[PDB]
Amino acid sequence: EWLSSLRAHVVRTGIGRARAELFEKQIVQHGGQLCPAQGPGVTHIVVDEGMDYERALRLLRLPQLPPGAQLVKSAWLSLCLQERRLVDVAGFSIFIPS
Amino acid sequence: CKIPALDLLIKLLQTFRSSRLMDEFKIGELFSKFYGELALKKKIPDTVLEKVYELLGLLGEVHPSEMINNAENLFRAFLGELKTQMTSAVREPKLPVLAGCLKGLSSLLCNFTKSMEEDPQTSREIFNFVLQIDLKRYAVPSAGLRLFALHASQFSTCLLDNYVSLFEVLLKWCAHTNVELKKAALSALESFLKQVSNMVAKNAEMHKNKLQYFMEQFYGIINKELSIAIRGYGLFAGPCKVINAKDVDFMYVELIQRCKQMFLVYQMPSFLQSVASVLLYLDTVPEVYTPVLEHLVVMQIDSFPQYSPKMQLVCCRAIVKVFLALAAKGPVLRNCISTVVHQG
Amino acid sequence: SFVRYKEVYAAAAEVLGLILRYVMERKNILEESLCELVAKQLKQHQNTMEDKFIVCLNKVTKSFPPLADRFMNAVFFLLPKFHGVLKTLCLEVVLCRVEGMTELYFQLKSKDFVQVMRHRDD
Amino acid sequence: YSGRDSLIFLVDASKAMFESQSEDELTPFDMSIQCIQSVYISKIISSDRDLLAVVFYGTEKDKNSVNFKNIYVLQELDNPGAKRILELDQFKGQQGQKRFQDMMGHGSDYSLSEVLWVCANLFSDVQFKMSHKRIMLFTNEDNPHGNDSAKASRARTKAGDLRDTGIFLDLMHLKKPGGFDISLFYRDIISLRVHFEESSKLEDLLRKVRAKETRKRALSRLKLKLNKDIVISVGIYNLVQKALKPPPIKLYRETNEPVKTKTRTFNTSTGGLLLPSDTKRSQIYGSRQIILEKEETEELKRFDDPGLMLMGFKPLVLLKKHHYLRPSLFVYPEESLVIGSSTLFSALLIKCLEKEVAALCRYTPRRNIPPYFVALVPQEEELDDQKIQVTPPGFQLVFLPFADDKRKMPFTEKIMATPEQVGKMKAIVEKLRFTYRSDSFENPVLQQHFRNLEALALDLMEPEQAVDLTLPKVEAMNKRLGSLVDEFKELVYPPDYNPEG
Amino acid sequence: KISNIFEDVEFCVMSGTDSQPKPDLENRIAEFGGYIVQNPGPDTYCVIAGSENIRVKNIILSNKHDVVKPAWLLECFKTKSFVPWQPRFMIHMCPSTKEHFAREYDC
Amino acid sequence: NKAAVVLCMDVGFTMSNSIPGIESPFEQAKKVITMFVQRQVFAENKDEIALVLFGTDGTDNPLSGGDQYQNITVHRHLMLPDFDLLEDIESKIQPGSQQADFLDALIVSMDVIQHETIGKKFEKRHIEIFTDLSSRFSKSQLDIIIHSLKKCDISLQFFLPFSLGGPFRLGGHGPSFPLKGITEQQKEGLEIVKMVMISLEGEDGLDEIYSFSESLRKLCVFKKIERHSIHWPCRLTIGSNLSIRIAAYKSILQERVKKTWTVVDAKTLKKEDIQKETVYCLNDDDETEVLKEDIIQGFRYGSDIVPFSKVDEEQMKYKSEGKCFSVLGFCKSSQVQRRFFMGNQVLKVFAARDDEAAAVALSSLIHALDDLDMVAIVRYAYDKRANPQVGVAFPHIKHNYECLVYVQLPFMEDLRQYMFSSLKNSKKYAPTEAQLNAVDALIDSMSLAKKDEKTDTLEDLFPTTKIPNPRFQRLFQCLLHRALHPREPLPPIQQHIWNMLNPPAEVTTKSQIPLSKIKTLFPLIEAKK
Amino acid sequence: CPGESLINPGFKSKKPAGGVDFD
DNA sequence: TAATAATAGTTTTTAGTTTATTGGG
DNA sequence: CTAATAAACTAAAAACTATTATTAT
Repeated sequence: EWLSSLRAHVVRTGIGRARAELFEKQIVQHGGQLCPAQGPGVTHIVVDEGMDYERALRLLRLPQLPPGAQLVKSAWLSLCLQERRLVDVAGFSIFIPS
Repeated sequence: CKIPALDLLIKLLQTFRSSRLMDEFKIGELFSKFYGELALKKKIPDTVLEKVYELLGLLGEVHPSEMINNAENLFRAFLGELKTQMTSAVREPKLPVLAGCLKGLSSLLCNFTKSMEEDPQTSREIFNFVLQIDLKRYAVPSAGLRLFALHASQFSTCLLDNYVSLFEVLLKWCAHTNVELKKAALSALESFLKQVSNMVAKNAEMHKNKLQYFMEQFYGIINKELSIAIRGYGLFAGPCKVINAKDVDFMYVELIQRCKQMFLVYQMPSFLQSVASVLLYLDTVPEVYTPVLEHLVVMQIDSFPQYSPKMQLVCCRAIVKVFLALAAKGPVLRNCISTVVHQG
Repeated sequence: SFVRYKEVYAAAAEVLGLILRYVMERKNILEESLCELVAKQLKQHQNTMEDKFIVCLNKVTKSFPPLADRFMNAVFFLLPKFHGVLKTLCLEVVLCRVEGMTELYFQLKSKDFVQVMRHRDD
Repeated sequence: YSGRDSLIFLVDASKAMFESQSEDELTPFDMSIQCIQSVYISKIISSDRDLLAVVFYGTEKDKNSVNFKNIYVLQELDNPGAKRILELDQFKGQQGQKRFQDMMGHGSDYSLSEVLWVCANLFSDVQFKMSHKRIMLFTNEDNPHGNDSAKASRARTKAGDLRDTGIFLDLMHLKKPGGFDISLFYRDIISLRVHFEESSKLEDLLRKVRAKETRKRALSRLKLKLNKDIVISVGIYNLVQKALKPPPIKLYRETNEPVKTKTRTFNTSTGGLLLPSDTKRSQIYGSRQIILEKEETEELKRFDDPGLMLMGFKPLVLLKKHHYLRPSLFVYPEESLVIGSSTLFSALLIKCLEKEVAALCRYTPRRNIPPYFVALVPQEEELDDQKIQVTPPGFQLVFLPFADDKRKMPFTEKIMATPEQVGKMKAIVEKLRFTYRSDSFENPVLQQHFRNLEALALDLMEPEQAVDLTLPKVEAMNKRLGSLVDEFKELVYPPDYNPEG
Repeated sequence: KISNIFEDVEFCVMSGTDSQPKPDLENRIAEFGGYIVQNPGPDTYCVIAGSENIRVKNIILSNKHDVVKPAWLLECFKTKSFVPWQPRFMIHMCPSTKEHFAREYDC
Repeated sequence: NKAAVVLCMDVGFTMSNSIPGIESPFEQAKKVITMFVQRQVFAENKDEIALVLFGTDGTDNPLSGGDQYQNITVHRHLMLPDFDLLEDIESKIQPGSQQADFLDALIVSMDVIQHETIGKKFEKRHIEIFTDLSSRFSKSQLDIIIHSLKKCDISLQFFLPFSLGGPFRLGGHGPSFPLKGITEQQKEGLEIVKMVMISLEGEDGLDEIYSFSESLRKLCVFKKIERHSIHWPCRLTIGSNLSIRIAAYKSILQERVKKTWTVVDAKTLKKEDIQKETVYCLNDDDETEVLKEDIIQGFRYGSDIVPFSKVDEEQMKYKSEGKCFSVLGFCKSSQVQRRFFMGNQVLKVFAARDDEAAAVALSSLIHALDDLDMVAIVRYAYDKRANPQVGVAFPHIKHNYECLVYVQLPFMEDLRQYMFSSLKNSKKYAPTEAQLNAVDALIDSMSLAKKDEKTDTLEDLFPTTKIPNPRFQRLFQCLLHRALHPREPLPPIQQHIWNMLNPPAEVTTKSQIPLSKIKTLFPLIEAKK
Repeated sequence: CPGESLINPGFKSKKPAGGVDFD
């Protein structure tokens, strides 16, 4: 239940459907409860590797990024999955132009 | 995926070469996409499109933690592709550029992530050792020898074996066509001799290798390869300092005698680097040769014209080396430098 | 006829062209039979690959223009088939038509000379 | 080899082709349109790789780069497409000819030299490996330019020019109430009956032809070794290949563009993307499963280099002919790498035909493939009435089963029957004998696949009916035999036992 | 778009060649802001039908959709209105549309 | 179903003696039993195995009573073999130091077969015996063994190191044992086993006896436990008023292993962590993901691809009508040629089982076809799902019965045509007469059949139809090598595999001289590969 | 050339599939 | 100082799965 | 009380061009 401190969001775009549902069930089992990205309380946003800030904005119809939501890739969460404890999002954060 | 992939790949290569220290803001993510599409099982792309292998090598960036973490996955993928392909006796010895791909890859990656603490070391070392014809092209041999020249420091500590085989294979590589192959072979020679010099400096049982290789080669000299052995003979004096310290200034005496013999071509810089190395080893100098030393070096300075830029830079590096070597003995330093600059 | 190395049939073409141009030093023509003989030995076994056709016509008409008389239409057919110096060779073979200007303007309308001469090469 | 082919079609614009002596009969224009559509669809089915064009002349308008008057090209030399089929289809019929006369000119004077020139020009405008020449024409008039004898002279001059430049033409008879009367202007300018009628080879064009006819291609370049060092150039072919439906072309729902396929493997517990190196071949035999990698799996599959090594000689009668495993192959001698191998092939075929013995030979088709044992069956060259080969010369390739390939059969005994019944169905078979011919049995199921395919492609009003030949005409045989079948039923079966359960 | 009614209700614009051509219909649909497809879909509520041929036979046997004549679409275009559904521009129809017509009188 | 089969082997030293120049019967028996065990284990059939071993240094038998039933040790009863049995076979099977009589071991084997058959259905019982017959024995219970066989009807197959009746080949073509190497005890045991097997079966039973070397060359070792595959119960169709119920069987088929290699993680070593998937996205519109139900097939019609669905095709395609199978026409057997025999597999068709009237009718048909040299073209459909096929069937009478064999035939679309040169006119490749005679001599020295004396039959130096696939054997060898020792590289193609794979060297040596003759008489040159 | 496919050079002409004709 | 020899890139079989399709017990 | 299996399906490798670096001086 080490992931119970995570209220993140998963994006179907860029993530395989089997991969997406696997990540969903993994985060739910470890206590992590998903929330809508455009809503508040988003710890992280599960996107693909090659996501762009403006591309994500127009994909989710967000004029601005949600507060506290980090545009992180699936590699970090998969990593935390095999070694069973959290890792920093460094090396997984996509740059946000001003 | 065709010729467009080829010249796009060279777009990326030259862009990495030229644009540095600034355009690195948006390069890690595209690297990750290329790594992802490499992992695609759909191996339709041609046997030339995989040069994205060596295009994985990034050196214009500080290389932050992202591909640092990716590096181990990178390395296992590379060794898997290697052990799949380069096995000449597994019925698929088809590597037109594949080995060169892995070469440029490892050259641009292993600059900063290697350690003398694993069996992976001897694994990739012997995989280099496996490197029979290329129809006077020899892209794979020149590639492997350039890699060895650039990373012999990271290939150290396990080359104690098969040194003799390395000797003759590099000697034979030093005599073919494709002048780039010879110069890569040369650079491999200096890298390897530097590594073995460090090894015998830290060795205790170096005498076996000494008697097996070095005096044999030096006496067997009795064109360019001869001068390569002149370099090696001049510089291997580490064990001579370690054991038979008299032999140090002994072989010094014979080599300066041969300097007089050749005194009265393209042989002078070899003698220059040799005397630089031995004076770095040497502590007490027979002063009778110091006027001979300054006379011969200023005559060498007079020979600076009728040289191509290659031996021009070689001899300038040699004169810097000898000037550094003579700096150990302060009075000798000042007197000799004053005499040589005045005469020159 | 043998096509393995360019020099063999190239030298053959140049010598045959010079013989045709200087048979008894132009004072007569009585070896015409050999002229259609060489034209035949060319067109048979050369009008099916045409790789050395252009170069051999070049090297024979460098001395003897009037031998193309059996081959204007043949060379016109092969005009839009190359991209490199082959195009230049066929163009200069056409240039050797210094005698037969019955009608060439419409042929070159049909073959689109203009984009060919857009191409940069001296 | 011979590369792409080009077929070009010419029809004059004149009122003669829009009219017929009998209005029940088609117009030459309309029959030409329907025939050209038929040959277009036949070629699309058969050998769509080649190049076709449509061009008209004699109109009130012209379409060509040369800007020769009334010379109107319609479709340039291109691989045929359904859009071409339909855009030539709407002009069929009475309304089709009416709308053609409306939007397109029809009926004017011209020259044959200029149309020949422009057709040769557009033929030259193709940058593909040409194989053959076919420039069709359609006219009911044999003297279209006899008014100007100079026009006839330049026309025959340009025909000589095309035949010099390796161009071949062909002429189609069109119906003429006065007789088409060939040799008036042809048989000399081109390369018999006056032909009041028209059907000379159009009937071969109208019949539907559906095939693929794979071109001349070697199956494998193979090197034969007798013992250890006898090198022979041999070429393997097949006279038969299983015909299959073309693969479906996966594509998008709405835009219908062909979607590319992405295939990848990723972790379950980790969730991350897997790697090809991590993939390991696994099989579970007994308790302990087997861990393996693919490369050494084909290395185990790798036994010997490709080649054919003679394993001896056996008379053709000793082998039991029912032993087959695959469609038989056919080898031909080669002289590509080895010179003189054909002499050896001739000598061995002559000697083996004299001695009627097969040649057992171990077979290895491709590298890292299991070897196999094949016997070489010689084949002679048989000609037809016109001395054209019907049985190719060379060697057939028969395949012999292993011990395991022979499935065990349940026990069966020998049961005898009355010779009276034997003679009875001897008479029965003699009643219904015929001679087999290989050119009369197709797969109508694939034909129906194609039929529906053009039905949907061209929006044909009906799904074209497959003319199946596999169904017997049971009524005919029952009429021929009749009271013999129940005679068999009484002779053999008990007169209370239905054949059903 | 300008119609503000062509939004939603996926239209299967593939059979409009009665007398008018194909492209003009979907160009005017897109000007009016309408959905475009040439095959049945879950969102495809209606399918236009011009000429009648084997695809109509398929949609009859595979009763996934109905037959809509282009007259209704032309009326919607000229009037800038959503003309309702009445049995004059129907040929084939879904069973659910059959009980929809059961509301009218029977069919 | 399950077959109660047990293998009995002596653990004496007579066969374990190191025979100079020839593999000892101990080693030959070990090779054959290893082959059988690996075949059975990797087939994973439901037939169990027990371990009965006589001549062992120990004595553990269910009927031990002193002197008799001695030196017999039983380790494992009739259970499914595992890799433990394989490692015991390669390890525990060693030269022994005790001798006894095999009759007691056979008695305890049949005793445990009878005892352990309760509680489990067995299709049949089997046992095979590997003895060198070079040990003194008492012919006491052999008749009692025969009597017990009469009241039990157990399948028996006999294999001995000596041949029943040269170059050193294992399973190939040569003498399995010289006729002089057998001792008097070997001949006595040969006579005893001959009369025993005659009493059990007879001449066919004598044919069931084979040699240690050549047992690997044939499937007759597996002949006792073979089971035929499924069949096709249908009805022959002649017009409308004539029909015969039939049960067609697949005679010859290129069999394929059921088991294929799966994919496991390098660390998890299981399929569970592995998750292969396929992705479809709009490549044109910037990799926009495409739903697996928003995806359509198509076909390249003309110079374009026409859009086309799937369900529409199957509802407009051709529809077959069940498992129809009807004769079509009547043609002479001379019209058809061997090269046109299509179809991957070979089908043997037979009537409904025990339908005597149908059998008599088809037999009369067979006789008429044979006398008329007659064949009939038949259209075949496996079921409504299958695409219907056509072909011809012919009758084949053996010495014991008559068989019907059906073969599929091609279409015009299947036919391929090409232009080939006339080699007769090829004056550039016309051989000389002396070269032709040399070729004839090479064929004679290389021919594999000589007209048998005193019999009109033709000898066959190469019975290759009874050689199974060696590829499977190499697969299974490397499989067991990896299973036992997943460390070292795989074994290569061992020489004895070639020995039952290659021709005998006698014909090769005969052809050596003519090989030189033609390679000298025929000049030739070759180009670089 | 007679006996060759007029629609396909290098290939023979093929007569339409007929089926059977009993005697 | 500037040539020609290896040499990939499309069809096209074909094995290698896979399946969804029966009756077996 | 649980199957080969025909067809479908993708994969993989050869064949035929196929210009394109590539040494000599």
